[PDB]
Amino acid sequence: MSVQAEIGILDHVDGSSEFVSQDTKVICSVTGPIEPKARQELPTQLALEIIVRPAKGVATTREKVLEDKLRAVLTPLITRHCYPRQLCQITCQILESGEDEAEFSLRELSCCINAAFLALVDAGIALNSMCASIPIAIIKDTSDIIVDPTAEQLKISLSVHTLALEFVNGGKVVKNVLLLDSNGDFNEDQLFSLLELGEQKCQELVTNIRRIIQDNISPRLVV
Amino acid sequence: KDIEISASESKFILEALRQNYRLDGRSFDQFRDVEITFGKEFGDVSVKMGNTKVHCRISCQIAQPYEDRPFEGLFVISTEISPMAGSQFENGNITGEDEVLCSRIIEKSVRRSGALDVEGLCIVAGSKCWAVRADVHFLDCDGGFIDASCIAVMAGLMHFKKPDITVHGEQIIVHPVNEREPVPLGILHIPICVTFSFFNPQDTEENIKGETNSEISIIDATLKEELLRDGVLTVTLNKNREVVQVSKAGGLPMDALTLMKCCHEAYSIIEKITDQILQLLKEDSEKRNKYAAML
Amino acid sequence: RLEIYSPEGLRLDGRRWNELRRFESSINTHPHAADGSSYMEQGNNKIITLVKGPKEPRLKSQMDTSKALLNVSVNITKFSKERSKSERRVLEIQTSLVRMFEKNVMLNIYPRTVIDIEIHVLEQDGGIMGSLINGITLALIDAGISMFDYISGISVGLYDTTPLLDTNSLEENAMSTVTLGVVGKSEKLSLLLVEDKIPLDRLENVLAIGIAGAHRVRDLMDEELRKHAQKRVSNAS
Amino acid sequence: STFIFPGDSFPVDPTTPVKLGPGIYCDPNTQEIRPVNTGVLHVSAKVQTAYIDYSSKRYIPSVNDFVIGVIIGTFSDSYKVSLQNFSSSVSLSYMAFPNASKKNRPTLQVGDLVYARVCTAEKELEAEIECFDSTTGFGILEDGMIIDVNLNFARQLLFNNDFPLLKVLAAHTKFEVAIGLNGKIWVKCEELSNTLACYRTIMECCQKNDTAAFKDIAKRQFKEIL
Amino acid sequence: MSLSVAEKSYLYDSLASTPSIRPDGRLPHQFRPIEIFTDFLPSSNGSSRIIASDGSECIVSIKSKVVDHHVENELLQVDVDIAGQRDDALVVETITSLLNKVLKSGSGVDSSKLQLTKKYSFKIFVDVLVISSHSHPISLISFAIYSALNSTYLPKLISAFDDELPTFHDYDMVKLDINPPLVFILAVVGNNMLLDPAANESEVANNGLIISWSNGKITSPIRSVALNDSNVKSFKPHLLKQGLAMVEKYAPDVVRSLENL
Amino acid sequence: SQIVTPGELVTDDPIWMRGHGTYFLDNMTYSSVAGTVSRVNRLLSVIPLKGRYAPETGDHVVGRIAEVGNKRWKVDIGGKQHAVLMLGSVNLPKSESDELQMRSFLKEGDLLNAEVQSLFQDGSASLHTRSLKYGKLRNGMFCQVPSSLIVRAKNHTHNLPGNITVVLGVNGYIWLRKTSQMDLARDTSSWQIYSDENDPSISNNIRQAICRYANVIKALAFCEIGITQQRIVSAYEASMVYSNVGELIEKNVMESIGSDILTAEKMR
Amino acid sequence: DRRRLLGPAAAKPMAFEQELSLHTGFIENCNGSALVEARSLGHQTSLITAVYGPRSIRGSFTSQGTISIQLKNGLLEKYNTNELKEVSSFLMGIFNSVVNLSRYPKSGIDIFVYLTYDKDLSQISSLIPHCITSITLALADAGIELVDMAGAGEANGTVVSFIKNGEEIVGFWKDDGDDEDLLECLDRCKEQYNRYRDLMISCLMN
Amino acid sequence: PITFPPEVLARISPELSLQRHLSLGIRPCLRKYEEFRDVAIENNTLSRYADAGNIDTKNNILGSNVLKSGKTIVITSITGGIIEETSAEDIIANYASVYPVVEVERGRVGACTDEEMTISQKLHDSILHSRILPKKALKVKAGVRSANEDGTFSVLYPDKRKWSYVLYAKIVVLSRTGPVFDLCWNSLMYALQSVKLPRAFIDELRMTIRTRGRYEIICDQTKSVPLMINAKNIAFASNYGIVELDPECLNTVLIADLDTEAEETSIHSTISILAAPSGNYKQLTLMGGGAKITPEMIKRSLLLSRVRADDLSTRFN
Ligand SMILES: [Cl-]
Ligand SMILES: [Cl-]
Ligand SMILES: [Mg+2]
Repeated sequence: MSVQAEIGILDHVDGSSEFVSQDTKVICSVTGPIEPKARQELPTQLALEIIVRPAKGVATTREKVLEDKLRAVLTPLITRHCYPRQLCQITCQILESGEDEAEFSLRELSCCINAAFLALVDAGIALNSMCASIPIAIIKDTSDIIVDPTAEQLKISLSVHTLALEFVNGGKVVKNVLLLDSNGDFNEDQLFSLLELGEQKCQELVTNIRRIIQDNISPRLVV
Repeated sequence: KDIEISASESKFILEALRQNYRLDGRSFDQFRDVEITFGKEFGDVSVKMGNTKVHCRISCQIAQPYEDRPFEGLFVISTEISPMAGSQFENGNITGEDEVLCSRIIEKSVRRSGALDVEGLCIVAGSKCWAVRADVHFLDCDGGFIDASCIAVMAGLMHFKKPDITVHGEQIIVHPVNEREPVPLGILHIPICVTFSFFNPQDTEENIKGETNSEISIIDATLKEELLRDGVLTVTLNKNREVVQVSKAGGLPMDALTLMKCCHEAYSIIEKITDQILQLLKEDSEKRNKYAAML
Repeated sequence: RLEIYSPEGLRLDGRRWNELRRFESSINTHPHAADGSSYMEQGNNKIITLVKGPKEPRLKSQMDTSKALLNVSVNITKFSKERSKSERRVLEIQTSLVRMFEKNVMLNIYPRTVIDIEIHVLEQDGGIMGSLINGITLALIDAGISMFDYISGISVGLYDTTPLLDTNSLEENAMSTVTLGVVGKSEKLSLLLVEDKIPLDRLENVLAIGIAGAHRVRDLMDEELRKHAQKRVSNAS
Repeated sequence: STFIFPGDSFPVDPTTPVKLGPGIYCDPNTQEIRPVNTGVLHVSAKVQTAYIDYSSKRYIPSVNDFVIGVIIGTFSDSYKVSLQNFSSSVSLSYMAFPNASKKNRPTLQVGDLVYARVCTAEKELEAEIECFDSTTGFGILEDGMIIDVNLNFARQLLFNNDFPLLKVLAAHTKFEVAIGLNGKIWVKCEELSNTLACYRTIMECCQKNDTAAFKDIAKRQFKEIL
Repeated sequence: MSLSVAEKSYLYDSLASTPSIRPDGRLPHQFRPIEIFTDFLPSSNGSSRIIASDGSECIVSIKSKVVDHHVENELLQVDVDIAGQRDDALVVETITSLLNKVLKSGSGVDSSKLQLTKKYSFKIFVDVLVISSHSHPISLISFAIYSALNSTYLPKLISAFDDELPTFHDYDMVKLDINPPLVFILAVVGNNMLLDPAANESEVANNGLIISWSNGKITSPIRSVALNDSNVKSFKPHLLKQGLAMVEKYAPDVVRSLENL
Repeated sequence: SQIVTPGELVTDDPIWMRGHGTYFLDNMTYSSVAGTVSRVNRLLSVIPLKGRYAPETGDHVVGRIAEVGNKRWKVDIGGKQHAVLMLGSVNLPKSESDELQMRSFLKEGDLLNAEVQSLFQDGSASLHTRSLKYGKLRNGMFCQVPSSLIVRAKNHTHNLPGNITVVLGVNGYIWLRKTSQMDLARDTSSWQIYSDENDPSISNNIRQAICRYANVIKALAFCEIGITQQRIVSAYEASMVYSNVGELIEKNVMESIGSDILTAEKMR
Repeated sequence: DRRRLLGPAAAKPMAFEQELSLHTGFIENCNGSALVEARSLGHQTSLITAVYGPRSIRGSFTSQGTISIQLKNGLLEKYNTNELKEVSSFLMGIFNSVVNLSRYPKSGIDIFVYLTYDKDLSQISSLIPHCITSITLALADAGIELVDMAGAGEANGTVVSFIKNGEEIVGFWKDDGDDEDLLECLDRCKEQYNRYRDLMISCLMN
Repeated sequence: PITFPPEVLARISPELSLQRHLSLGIRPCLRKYEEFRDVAIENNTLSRYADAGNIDTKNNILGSNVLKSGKTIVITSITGGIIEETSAEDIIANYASVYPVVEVERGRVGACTDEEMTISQKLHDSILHSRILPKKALKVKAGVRSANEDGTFSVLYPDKRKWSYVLYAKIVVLSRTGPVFDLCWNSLMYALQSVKLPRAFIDELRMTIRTRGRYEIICDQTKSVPLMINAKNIAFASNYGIVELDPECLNTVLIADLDTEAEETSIHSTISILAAPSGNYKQLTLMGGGAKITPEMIKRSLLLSRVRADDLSTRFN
């Protein structure tokens, strides 16, 4: 689809990014590697402190689950063994949810994944591969698989899915499925039609993410 | 986690203040330029002061008024800190020294002052009223969190518009924005916070018993200036020549008249800021009516 | 019947605008519970202040090699008001009192130690922040802890144009109030607290009356302190 | 010099002997040489040295790097030094000074600025710096002002002699500069008005990343000081 | 309270000796002197302040409130606040639960004495504050509560007993003549019982007893409390009968000592 | 002697040596505490009316072991800070094996007798027990009075009638014990000097006399009378009027004992 | 509470001899567990105990162990928080004189008693003896040294815990009840003690 | 080489303990690759409506379930609540949920762990998204209580303020050996089917002025209605793991129902499924931290989840 993003917007963190998919908007900060707390210390590899803040109100367990799912995507993306006994602060501040927060959170999760990835890119932390996340929904009576669904489409969605894939070799090889979070009523035949079209639009996003990363980092360096 | 300041840096910045120099090129009485950005939704406002960045989000839900104040709506402000503004902040410690003080200042400046007309939030006298909420997100810290929050909250409350509601006795029908247009909030006054940072170029003995007071005062300190200051004073005013609240909790003892001249100093600034906020709102409204003609 | 400020110039208790409340202080009130102690009776207020230290900290982690650690704990008892069953506001009082006496107590000359202050408010009736300040100043001096000067607390309300020195609970709920913490006999303010709206032009007059009343409180405290010392050295003679 | 993303196919062939620099990672499991940082991949000609130039602000201690630290603690045999806020501390031994002896300990106190070189930078150990030359300008940096700068701007200022920042600054004032590869640049002049004018110019030049704007920025900043 | 094992072993041998040698020459039934002050909180219906010989201090405030006794089951409520102890700390919760049982509207205290109309009665808020403590303060608190409830005065009723809300006289006031209980704590050191155990005595005691007392008789609650954790050991049943007889014999002396107003 | 309070000007003369309880700005020298002005040679100082025990070199102190560290003990002396007792400053009953099993001599909570050997920069004391009179305390009971009542004197371990010996710590920490044979040698084998066992022959008469001495020491402190060897024995002999030692705890009895000592010294 | 899902705040809650069965060693995370299910003609009670320890306390010079007993209202929240901590205090007093604490220095032992069923066909007095039965069983399964088999009985508000075949008392509890009942109460409580002690020993053997 | 006994290798390296077991063809929990733990259920045991006659007046639990799968014991109790409504198809907006509080009893005592919190939210979110509980099923059919004859009060229910029920769940977990969400969900599913909603009524003024000096909904102590959940949407939980076989200790295996420290710590490719018997799948969670999740593992996990859901609903009539 069409997404807009920025890189390096905050001054007091090692990496920052802003990601906007339709109406969802997340700003993300990354600080690492830094000295970890005693409770957080890991001898062999890097420890991650992942924080997600809601667009309204204080943090509830709803964001604690988004923090857990976000960790599931980011942890295999970071070359943690390069920074033994260190800490990384990935903080996500959701600005506009782009969805009815009462019922849905997949747009925020998919945007936090991309924003966290971009902020980790801006922070210069070792990454094994690339990553892109898309939200998908299957609409009620039409039974169509709408990639990057609007907030109005989600209201009449019978199932909602977040797909985040691990990309390698110029964003053309799918190294793994980092997270697939499916919720609602669906069958096996629907699921694989979803994963097929989802991988296609995911491959479109890394190609767009590669373009945005290059437009932001290339003027910073010398050729 | 602590911010280590080198001895060469502590001496240079303080010696530059004695030479009437500020690192960011400002003067001692110069408040930073306030940049206010409005989002697509009403109540989405982003304030910037040099490098300091804050964001506020106004929201409202229908709730029941307290039995003690049955003709009154509800209003609360949230200012939880996150490591995004800098690794110096612990994740959501709402009990730290600076976190508690700064929160009580914003509460006393906006909530306690009655800047929001809580009587207009009341829907029906016995039950049903509006419960407004102002959430502040500190994105980037370069000092002046108190002053930035006060501007962000007020700009949000004024920009915010609550949805129109029609009551059928006990039936409260909350109309969506597509059905009927929303109505704005009632603002009784616009309080603005100006924070003075004090620097003692001499000893503590010359401050308690000294004849000539030599303490340096600057307005709206940066992060480096804030970390080196010996005292702080947060004063809140509105264009009605009202001192909304003043907070000088401990620190470097200051001459009373010096603090009084700070209050009068700040009134010149809160006039510039109040008129600036109202102008950016008028410009934002004219932009939406220009797209209403194109639609 | 009563009035807030009658036309003849009399308040609810019968005081004039520049009249203090009945001020009575005591020193060495809990020798078997703290190094220094003070019992504050400013009007209806009743405050116990206990200073423990300077002493060795309990956890060697929480210890400063360069200066003493100052901790203030204010306990407002359940029977202080007309009982309520119901925090963030008491936290503000504590950190403010710490920030005040941080710059007054010579913590630099008591390194690797900890000074714990333990306050119990037995009865509350307006201007409790100023009375808390007075209780700490006396209790620290009773503990023999070095400090630069006295710090006196006072509250002043603004009725139309007339400042009302030393406000009680009803006067605080009726008009705006200013709370002052004045260093010794000077014009330096350790604490300035304007808790509600005051017109910018009428505020200087309020401050002037507050500083003057605080100086009277300082002399009243000093007077009681010298009396205790003179009674101590006369009994031992 | 081509742009490379993490997980992309590495162009260099295993038949060529290569020394790996920053940005390239060798898998302990698969033994494949793959990139982990996003930037420009530079490869030498003839023994080929390959690395990736990537943007970063958090310094990681590596050997043979010039760094500026601040003493934050005195221990039994070494100094606890901080090269960057929130980062892990660094050890500076008392014997790591010129003409060092067991009879004379260094006179540094907590808070002093020290210019040193990284000697041992083990990933699983505390990094260490030294104030003596490894092959035989280090020591205390008295007074002055320290400037925060991104690591790419600091590497370009120390190794690229075509970087105009040092030339346009000498053309305005006489100044003493110490360049650290950890993002800290120390400047000191005769007058405070000149040191502050150098701070403001280095701060603004670090933000633009455009080399062709250094001369115009310096001209307006020293004009504002006057 | 820290003691060397040479201190503890010397103390235990002296206390468990026949006859018991207490570190202050006290008799096994002798009480330490205390200072009592009453009527110093004008905002309350009754107040008391007690200072033990070891420096322990306790303040009690009695406050009232008219309530419908048909919906208010408990017409007497104790709130314990021990200085330097969490409000949810075990010792606070235990003492709060214990004291509420000691008073409890129909057990130790006389519920009918709080009645005003056929529909309304007084609810008594007993607020305890322990400024300093060196041992189990349940006995110190009980004595302070006892002195406060005796010096308590309540407003005089005007409206009729049969039932609007009650109406009280503006000036005159009636004294509260409820019979408040007393809680005694005892130390079991060897084969000896000790009334009013001191700090160091409790540090070496094998076990302890909490015994309540009201209207001249032994009443509940009765507990076997552990005054420490190092030297806690079982006790023979005769020691339990001995401690109860000790309270029944010497508590009347404690009452008339406290009742001297 | 002049009574001053915090903030008061003590002298405008700058040709003075600034002592304790003072601070100054230019010629003006102010007081930091509420105390008495002391002028000694050229050292103007203010002696505070209150404050914890401040250790001085040579003080005979009684302390409780607070913690066991690296190669030293931290002892509770009753002052602002803990005092240190270096392993080299004790008579062991040196080997590197003993540096690990330090709890075999002094463990946490142990009571001991020591001398202040020196003071650190911060003011805390360094202790030593390199003598026969200093060591772990046993065969008795502890009790403490404020340090201001213990007058610094040539000797601080006195043998009292009834075969009881008192150790009057300058810090106010008193130890009463059974007069040992070593205590009798004080007029003009012991391998276990850190034994936690008490002499198992302490009679009930000796135990009862410890109580009587404990109560009269408490009574003298209750009257704020300076504790001396001559006053402890005078109170002990006077207290014999009361048959039971328990009677000595009441307020009227304590105030009587102290008054009878002061009025007796007025005659003497 | 932010760490929970408490639903809407505007919502208000809804206002409207003894056969024994013992098991041990059925919980895998702890050092020793026990299950006590007691069915009487007027009340049925089931509760599970878990003993974690001895677990070494970081930098502890304590010469003996430190017992902790937390009585939880595992699902059935029938009893008030005040009384549960009072019973926990009472339970800790008993077992602090039964566990050979000298054998576990610098460490600590934490005991948990989860109530899982309680229906009466306050009541906390009759609940104490079954906690003592379960804690003794769970401590034995955890391999903790016990000076004796601690058991107890209840009779008219009086709760007495015995050791040494009823020769000595390790805990005494009395709420409400009648006067001069002591002699008859110790008799009825010792009967339940022997009954529970026999079943407890028979449980650990078979 | 050097080999260690099984008791230490589990502690030395849980990664090897799994790989050593899988090299022998077995699992650390001693079950086969596609074998589940056996479950045993007790329903409505803690309910106040358990005994049809003697209804427990003190108890407030509307439904319960005790579940034992392997060594783990899970106990769930459903409590109730009523809120006053202040407001105006198969789409998500018309469906409600319950609010769980999960307590995973371990050797520690203190605040809610991230495990306890995430499970509580995961339970709430999946009961909503599976459309198990419709909002209409919680509307209160309220009655009225009037004083009949003269004294006795009679309650009349229909065959105006409006209310709605609120359901709360407390789930305690004993003997936790591995991932426990699936046990909590399955235990909550059995409990929700036993839930009975009590009937509510009101008797036949705060704003009115009063002279000096001078309402709510009440539950029935006996009468109750069944909770009308859409039984077709009830699902059952199963978890799976994809392990790559180490050549020393390329090839992968699929593991069903993860348990023990060895499996939970070392398996970083997990599959969580909520499947409704006879119906469709209600939730699918793929996490590819470890081995590549190929469509063959997905298709097999979907196949095993169906037969697991069919087994769990049928086994307990
Ligand atoms: Cl208050
Ligand atoms: Cl001591
Ligand atoms: Mg828990």
